[PDB]
Amino acid sequence: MAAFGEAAPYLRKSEKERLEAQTRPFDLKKDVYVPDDKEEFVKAKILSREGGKVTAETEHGKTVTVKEDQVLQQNPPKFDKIEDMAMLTFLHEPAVLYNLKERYASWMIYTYSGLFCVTINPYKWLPVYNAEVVAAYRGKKRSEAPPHIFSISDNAYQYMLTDRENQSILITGESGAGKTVNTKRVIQYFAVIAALEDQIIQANPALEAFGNAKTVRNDNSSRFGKFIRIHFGATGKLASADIETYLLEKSRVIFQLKAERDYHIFYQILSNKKPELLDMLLITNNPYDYAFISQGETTVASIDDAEELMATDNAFDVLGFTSEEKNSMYKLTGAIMHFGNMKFKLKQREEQAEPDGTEEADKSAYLMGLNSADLLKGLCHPRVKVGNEYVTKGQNVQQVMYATGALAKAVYEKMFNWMVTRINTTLETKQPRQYFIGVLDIAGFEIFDFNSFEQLCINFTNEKLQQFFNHHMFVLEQEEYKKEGIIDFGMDLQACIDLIEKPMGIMSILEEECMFPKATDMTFKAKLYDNHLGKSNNFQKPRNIKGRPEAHFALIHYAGTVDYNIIGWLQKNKDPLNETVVDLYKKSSLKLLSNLFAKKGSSFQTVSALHRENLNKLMTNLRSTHPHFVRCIIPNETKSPGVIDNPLVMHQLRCNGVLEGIRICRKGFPNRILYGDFRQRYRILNPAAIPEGQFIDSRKGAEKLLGSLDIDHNQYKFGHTKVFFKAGLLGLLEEMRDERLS
Repeated sequence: MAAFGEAAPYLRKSEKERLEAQTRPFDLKKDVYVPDDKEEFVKAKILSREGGKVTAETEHGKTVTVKEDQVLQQNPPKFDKIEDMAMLTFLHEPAVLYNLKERYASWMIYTYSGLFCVTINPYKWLPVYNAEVVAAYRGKKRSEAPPHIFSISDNAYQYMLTDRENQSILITGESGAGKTVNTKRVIQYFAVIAALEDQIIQANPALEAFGNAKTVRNDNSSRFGKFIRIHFGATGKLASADIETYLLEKSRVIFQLKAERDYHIFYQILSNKKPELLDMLLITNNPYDYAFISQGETTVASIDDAEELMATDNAFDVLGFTSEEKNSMYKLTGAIMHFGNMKFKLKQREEQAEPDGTEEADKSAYLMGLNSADLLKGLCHPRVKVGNEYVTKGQNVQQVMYATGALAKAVYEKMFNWMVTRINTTLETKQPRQYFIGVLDIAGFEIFDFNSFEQLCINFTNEKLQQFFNHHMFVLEQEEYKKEGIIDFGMDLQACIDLIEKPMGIMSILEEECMFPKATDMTFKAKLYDNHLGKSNNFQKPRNIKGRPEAHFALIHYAGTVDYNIIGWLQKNKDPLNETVVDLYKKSSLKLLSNLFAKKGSSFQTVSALHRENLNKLMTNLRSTHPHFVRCIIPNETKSPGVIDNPLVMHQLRCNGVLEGIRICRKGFPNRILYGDFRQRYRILNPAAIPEGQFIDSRKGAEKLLGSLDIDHNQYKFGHTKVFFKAGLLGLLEEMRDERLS
């Protein structure tokens, strides 16, 4: 209830709408949720029952009969527009969809979903998210207060003060869904409860240009992860902040799908916004011309390349660095551009690929600062150290193309991590930094028609994050159930990670598949079918519906059956770091001298391997903290009023992992009702001859109730402070109460 503190009347939701919503006529014995084909879930009344086929009639109008297995049970109106979706007793997937769109009808932005804080995105002015309601959530807990990320930010600040532990906040959401507004909203609150906002808001647009590419859904789709630690003092005083970004996608730099784009910086220099870079970097003004920028899409609607450069020259004109590095970063990007155009023609009667067309790598060697001939000799003949004395190997045209892609993706990710440290030099102030309450952002677990290894690099990452959620829910639910005296849920996800992380798993089979002499992608699919078809329950053959182009294997993740396309994984998996060219990178007079300054994988380290190590390092960074999840979704394509398209919310219900934490709590008892709360409301179900009165102790006052409800012992579990019930009983507490209220 959001009175007492000057907040908006919808966030109250009491004495005007809730007390009349707890009595509206919705006969659940004749009202169900029917599955639509377009909305996919919508409320319907039923005229009469027939058994398996029920004659449904929805609010939009169809008199057809629908199978009983297709329709689902409908939530009561007393739990319609439910506040905490763990308190609801009929917790279907339309129990989040329909409740989210009708809480959107009252424009309830935030919503408790158990540990999740689900956030729809309407667009208006918000009186609630400013100072006088910071006064209405300072110290206010989860249960009594209405939903708010200043409330869970003050819970993270609360256990930050009390538990003496690094608290963390893992925002899951995509760009364009107000994600910059979401992160600004998170970091706005810590300065208020303190007694570098403009550096975060200034630091973001160049970050958006170096690391936020285009997937099919999002025209500024996130690829990497953010991790903004707002460092504190000893007793909760805001000290500083640092960022350390994870999982910048290498294959995104090199290999671009035609419905996808690269990172924006190359397109900015290809834009004619600044001509001095075009004279400076020897660029032919054309994205179609370059081999890196022609495998994908040149440009799409709703984005402008000169606006992207307008972001980067604003962030580059003023920040902590000097003016020469503004030239240097562009030197490295246009230095990446001239790599791939080199032919590397095979010698006659040999295998060693000699560049004879040496005009474009000459332009590269002018752009970097490397020598012209030494770069070509180093790419052509990599010299390695054996025992004491160096020997050279040859190469063929294929391995030198993987070298000239691998050095580019490596120098781009190390340049971007370097830039994260350079922004970190600005963002860090000399206050004593202790016990961060840092907030991570990451790309969403995204399911396209072209799930590739790029998509696997998103999917297994968010898979492991969801694995941290399942254990983290299980320890808390275990804590309340051991307080009350009443298989792990992470195992429900573990098998999929068992299919992906463990050796003789799909990432491992993809890694070792490269090592063979003549192993193509068809041989790789033949090997996956050899090792896992029927051997593991997750792995299954891909059904193709509705004319997908091609699907090669399917993994039933927590979002369900997700196909994949093998073709081209062996080319994009490789990262052979050519060592002598890294030596020439050290020798060149540029930033790179500072950038690129039992062994493992000198010639065979793959994108899957560094994904595995960076994800494990993010995990051991995250297992040392304490999470507080935030979800954030876009309404539809238009920044719009209430025209929310239910396929998008039903898809991001499963892609954010919200429906998982919805269904994990259902396997225990989610119906968490207090004894006197069971007597003030549901003693009406089957009372004695005397009304309530408060003359029996509420544990025995509910034992008097359950001793006459005709409910068996296996349905409920009795405790000490509360009593719990299985999902599917607090609608049974009203079907006979409406017989009492008939």
